[PDB]
Parts: sequence; C-alpha cells; structure tokens
Amino acid sequence: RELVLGIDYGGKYTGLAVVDRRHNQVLYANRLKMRDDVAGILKDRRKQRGIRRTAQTKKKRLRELKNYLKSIGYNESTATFETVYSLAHKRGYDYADERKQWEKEKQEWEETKRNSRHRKEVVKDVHKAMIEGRATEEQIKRVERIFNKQYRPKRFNNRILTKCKVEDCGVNTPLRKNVRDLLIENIVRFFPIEQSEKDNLKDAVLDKNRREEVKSFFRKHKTDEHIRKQVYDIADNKLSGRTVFCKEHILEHTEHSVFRLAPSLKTKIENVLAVIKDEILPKFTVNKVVMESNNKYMSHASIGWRYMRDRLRESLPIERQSGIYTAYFRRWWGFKKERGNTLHHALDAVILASRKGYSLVDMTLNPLSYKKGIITRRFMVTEIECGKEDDVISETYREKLKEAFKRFDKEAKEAGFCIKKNELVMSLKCSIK
RNA sequence: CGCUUCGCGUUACAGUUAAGGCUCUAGAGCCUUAAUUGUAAAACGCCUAUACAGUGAAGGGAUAUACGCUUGGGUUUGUCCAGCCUGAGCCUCUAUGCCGGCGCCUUCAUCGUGGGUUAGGACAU
Ligand SMILES: [Zn+2]
Repeated sequence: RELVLGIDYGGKYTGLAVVDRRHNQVLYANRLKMRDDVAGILKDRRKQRGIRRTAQTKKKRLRELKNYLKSIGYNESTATFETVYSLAHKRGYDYADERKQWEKEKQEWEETKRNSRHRKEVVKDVHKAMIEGRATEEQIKRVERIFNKQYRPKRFNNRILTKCKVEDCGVNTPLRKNVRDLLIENIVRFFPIEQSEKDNLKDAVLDKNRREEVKSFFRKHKTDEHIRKQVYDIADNKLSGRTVFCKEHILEHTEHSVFRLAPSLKTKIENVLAVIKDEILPKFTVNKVVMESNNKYMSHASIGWRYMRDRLRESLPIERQSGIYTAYFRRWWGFKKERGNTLHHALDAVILASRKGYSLVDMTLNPLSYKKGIITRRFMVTEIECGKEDDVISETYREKLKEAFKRFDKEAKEAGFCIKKNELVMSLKCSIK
C-alpha cells in the first residue's frame, strides 16, 4: 500500500494530506495555522536586552566614575563631584549612535537628538566642571576615558551568519560587500555580449568611480530594469547582508548533492511536525512529497525544506515535487491558487501526495506604584487609550484630556499637552484596575 | 535569530516651584495634581573567585587575533536547543572596527571585587 504523505508549506498556513496511491484514495486531509507571533516576540527580546544592557553599562560607568573620583579625593559632597556625576547619567551621542523602518528609526533619532547633546557637550561641561574644581589636567583626562569608554565590545561585523545552499558545503557565505567581483560577474554571465565586454563591464561596475561607462553601456545595450537595479546596487556599495551562498558556488550551483535556521521558521516547522506526529499514530506513510514555499528543473533545496526533511526522518523517501506538475494538476482538476486560502493548501497537499496519471478519473475520496493601597501608574497622554480615561486620578487634567479627545477628537501641541522643558508630552497618574 | 549605545518612559527616596483646597490662629501646617532637579532599581535566580574591571610598562597586530571553523563550559532547567558570553590548539570557511591612536599576550602592585546570562523554540509534566 503506497500511503504517501504530502505537505504543502505556505508562509502562514500549511496543508497536510495522506493519499493511498491505489485508486488515488485520500485517507487524511487537514490544514494547520502556523505561529506568526515569534518574530515580534524576538524583537521584544532584542529591545529588552538592549535596554537591560544599556542600564548595566550605565551602572558600570557610574561605579567606575564614583571609584575614580573618590580615589582622587573628590568625595560625594564635592561640588566638583556632583557636577561630574550628574553629567555621567547623560553623556550624549558620540556621532556613533524597508523605507518604513528607516523612516520610523529616523524619527526616534531626531526625537533623541531634540532632547540630548553630543558627547563633546557633556565632555566640555565636565571640563568646565573640573577646570574650576582644581583637578589639574591628568585627572580630567582620566575621566574622559570613562565617559568615552565602551564597556561591552561592539561586535557586529560577522554576526548574521548564513551557510551555503548546495548542501555539500555548509561553509560560511561571505558578505555581499566583500565578493562584489564574484557578484557582478554573476550578473554578466547571462549577458549577450563578448567576454572582453564582460570584463570591461566588470571593471566599470566594480567601483573605481566609473559609473559613466556603466550608464553608457546600459543606454547602448538592451538590459532589463531589474538587472539594472541589481548592477547599480552592486556599484553603489549599497549591498546589505551576506552573499547568495558561497564563493565557489556563486557561479556554479546547478547540481544538487541544517542546525541554523530562522526560529520563527523552526517553530512553524515543528508545529507542522506536531500535527504530522498526530498523522503518524494511525497512518504509516511509506513516502513523503513536500513542497515548502511562501505564498528535475527545480532550484536548490530550501533551508526550511531541508530542516523539515531531516526532522521528518528523525520523527525514508522524502521528495520535493516540482511546481510545474503541481500547478498543472491543480487548475486542471478544478479551481485555481489563492494566496492565504487554507482549502487551497489542503487540496495542494492532496494533489502533492496523489498518484498522477495523464490523459480526471483517479482522484477520489514597567513598574507600578502601590501607595495608599491603590495602584496608580503614570501614563503619557499618547499612551492613554479611549474608554479608560476615567482611571486618571488627576481631576485637573481629566476634563482637559477628554475634551481634547472630543473637541479635537502634534495634536498634543495643538491641545497644549507639550508643557515640559523640551516640550515633551506630560504624563498623568492612572488608577490601574 | 544577532552587537551596541543615545535616549524616552516607569517605580522608590529626597528636595524645589506652580495651582485647588482642609486644619490651627494676614500668617502656619499638610492633602491632591502637574512641572523640575538629584540618586537608585528594572528580573528572580544560576554560574564565575582558577573569574572580572582599573592602573603603568615592555610584546604581536593581514606568517597578531577572533564576532570565523571543531569540541566543550555557563546561562541550562525535567530534557534538548536558539541567542549571548567564554576555554582550548585550530586558520579551511567568515573580516576587518578608528584617525601610530581600539581591541589582544604575558607580566609586579590587583590594595582590588568584579564578570556572563536572564522569562525564547520544542517534548514530557
Ligand atoms: Zn557552496
């Protein structure tokens, strides 16, 4: 009995099916929803880790400055100590601190810039502080090595690590800005020009400030706009992330032959395997046809596909059907493909595990306050949500808040809630229920 | 998946200022709410003492070194991991921070007591 389990893996939903290949009977067919909340949770972890390690570095800098200043005779009371210890909590940026994310971060930088200073300002301020406090010059020079000190090393050059795709080498892929010579040529191999012209284009695009010859060639030669964009991405050194798999396999990857993967992808695959282990109990599948996508003559094995095959063998022929046959037998057996349809995923899993014939008669079936016994935490006017405006303890600003959220239904500056030193939004105490 | 500060915000304490009042007899005190200044905390825990930071000097720095490879250790638990930190030869793969000046290797004095991780993915319960 050829019980073949077919798994169609989308970016969000996943279809599972088990098709007895005699008479193309279907013994199991199901859909499953994958966890899409893991990347945001990891982003929350990254933000929390950055906050905690910034606080820890602040503690280390404060302890070091306190120890040094008490060593050179500047006790806590010293008017020369309090000024320097006050500027230690606010040392400022040392000029060392897709479009939506850029726009978003750009605003917070300006937000930080509108209410902070440059390292040089806090430093010239500790200068004037210790130049009238009789600190000679060496001691002021030694507190500049505490203000302008990095405690945890900033190591970001070789962190995002990707292995190769061809599966017989899992070596470290280089960054896109290191193997540009192997990158640009990967474009020009599929070009209808002479090899000498290929080398001339290599020399022109590969920096050397010779983009005018690149533009002249591109005006002269008929070349696609996406290839135009890729070449100009190579030439302008705007490349980000690692290269598309290792150097010896950039130019040759037409032959076939995984502990590292995205943890969101890993937990999606494990959820699918959790459902698979609920298929495994009552069905012994002798073969597995899997096509893992987003939504022969195929491309290389996907990292999620490879991890899925390895974990399926751990929990056996596990093949990957081409998209041509699956797409053909799909619409030809009725209906078409819909992105985000769970039924479509289930029926693609049914088709994937089915024994194909040829010429339609086979496929059957933040801390809080605890004063006076009542909880009252402070929330900014931006952080106060509608419906819960009555929890504000401040009766002086309660009417003002509700009126602004009704009369006016930037708005805070219009409503006059930017009353601070740097015109920041004020915060009100709200009674937590 | 990740490094890193700049902040913002929260809580706790100690002050100051501005309103809106309760009590004593124009004044005094404290009640709330805003703003402002200063300090501290932001996991608990686990693991470091053979570890970690500072100080000054000789040493290497594209035939150093490691964020790179192999194998461990901490986090690490009921169990396995991810990430981060790190030991040890490793240099095959990964690559270079800054304008000799950063990191690194020992070394006295190290009096020091400091350091890493920290609620995320699965199974069982
Ligand atoms: Zn390769």
